[PDB]
Amino acid sequence: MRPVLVLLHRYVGLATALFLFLAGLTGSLLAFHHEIDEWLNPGFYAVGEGGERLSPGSLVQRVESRYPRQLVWYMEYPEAGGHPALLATVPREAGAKVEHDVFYLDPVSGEEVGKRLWAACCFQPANLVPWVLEFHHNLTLPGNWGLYLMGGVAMFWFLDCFVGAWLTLPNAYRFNFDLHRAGGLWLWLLLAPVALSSVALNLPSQVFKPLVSLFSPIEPSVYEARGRLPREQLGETRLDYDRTFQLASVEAARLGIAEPIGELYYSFEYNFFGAGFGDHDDPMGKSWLFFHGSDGRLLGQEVAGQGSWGERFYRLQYPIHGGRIAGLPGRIAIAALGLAIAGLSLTGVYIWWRKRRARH
Ligand code: HEM
Ligand code: HEM
Ligand SMILES: CCCCCCCCCCO[C@@H]1O[C@H](CO)[C@@H](O[C@H]2O[C@H](CO)[C@@H](O)[C@H](O)[C@H]2O)[C@H](O)[C@H]1O
Ligand SMILES: [Zn+2]
Ligand SMILES: [Zn+2]
Repeated sequence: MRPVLVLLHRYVGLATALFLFLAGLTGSLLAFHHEIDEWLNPGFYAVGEGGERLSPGSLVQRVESRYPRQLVWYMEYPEAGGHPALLATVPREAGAKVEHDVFYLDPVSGEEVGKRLWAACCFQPANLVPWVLEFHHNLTLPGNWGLYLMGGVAMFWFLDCFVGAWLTLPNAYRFNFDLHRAGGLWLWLLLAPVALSSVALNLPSQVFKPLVSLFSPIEPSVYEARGRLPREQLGETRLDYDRTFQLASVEAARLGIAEPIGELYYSFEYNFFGAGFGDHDDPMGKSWLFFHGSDGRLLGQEVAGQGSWGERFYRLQYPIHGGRIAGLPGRIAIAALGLAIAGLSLTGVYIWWRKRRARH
């Protein structure tokens, strides 16, 4: 059964071609997606000249009341000798227009030191890195319409990878074919985990966690779990950010979560808070704890390095996709593969073109 898999590659690799192309090339750009912004957008990464930082709830209230038709749901809370606190917002009137959407505050004086609107188109200073980063996984399509597409392209790319891994395991046309061929089993093996983590990153609840669950049990998120609750049971929101940060340090004591609280999260839709420990430069050591909006009780824990095989195999996908599992080498590594993939998806559509040139 040799040519059956050969046909199965040509039909797959070509459907994938320009999606995988766009996706991977932009992904290379995103290899330094934090770094690019700091170069492009240095106001957002100010110095914060001060001593004692004011409480996460304090910084929230600044933003919620200077912008009375907006609400803070995610915020990055720094250690005050560093980057400006990041508070992210959403309309209060459901589908209202807002001029700005993410806020940078000095964490010692809540005074705004930069604003941004998320993903306006290519605008070099500020909406570039967000736009590339949301175009990359969704080709900026209407909503999940196409988040699904790019995740599907991911699914075929992975399936095509473990076909190619079996099929290959123990001129203009002359040169394009030779370049493309040159990957070997080595390159097919590199491709496989970028595709797999792609599946994880776009269709986590839908494909990847249900498929892994056959091999080890994946507890769903608190977010998965409360999306599935009957709405009357959700309760009414009584906590605030400060009350959460207390509760998470109380719980962090108990579980031995070493790291410090850096992110705080609240979701309207399901009435719960999130306190996430550790910085974005070591995403493998980040933990999360989620608390009920009314009780303050612990709804779920995602303590890094802990859980079931399937669960920590999930939390490795985002570190694997971004190279961070291998440090700056790996980031450089991934920045390379996305270029390779671009090359592949091109050279491979060409050897279709010039094969089709005989019919011309
Ligand atoms: C990295 C390892 C890869 C290897 C070893 C590889 C190998 C090949 C080979 C040897 C062909 C020969 C064409 C033929 O025999 O008929 C081919 C065709 C092709 N491959 Fe790849 N491939 C790789 C990755 C990719 C990727 C990532 C894509 C797209 C993203 C891709 C897209 C294509 C396409 C479109 C063709 C079309 C040729 C046709 O229609 O006949 N390949 N592949
Ligand atoms: C060419 C292959 C790909 C490469 C090299 C690549 C690379 C990357 C990189 C480096 C990141 C950033 C990780 C980090 O910030 O730490 C990223 C983000 C992401 N990737 Fe990919 N990627 C590729 C393909 C895909 C595919 C095919 C999909 C889905 C079909 C996908 C979905 C995503 C998602 C959802 C994110 C998260 C970005 C965000 O938060 O907005 N990737 N990609
Ligand atoms: C053309 C598109 C192709 C799509 C291919 C991927 C579809 C995968 C579905 C496989 O079937 C699943 O079996 C899982 C059970 O083993 C269930 O997971 C559920 O049950 C698990 C525990 O059994 C937990 O992971 C979760 O609570 C939960 O997601 C889940 O309901 C069900 O769908
Ligand atoms: Zn980042
Ligand atoms: Zn930084």
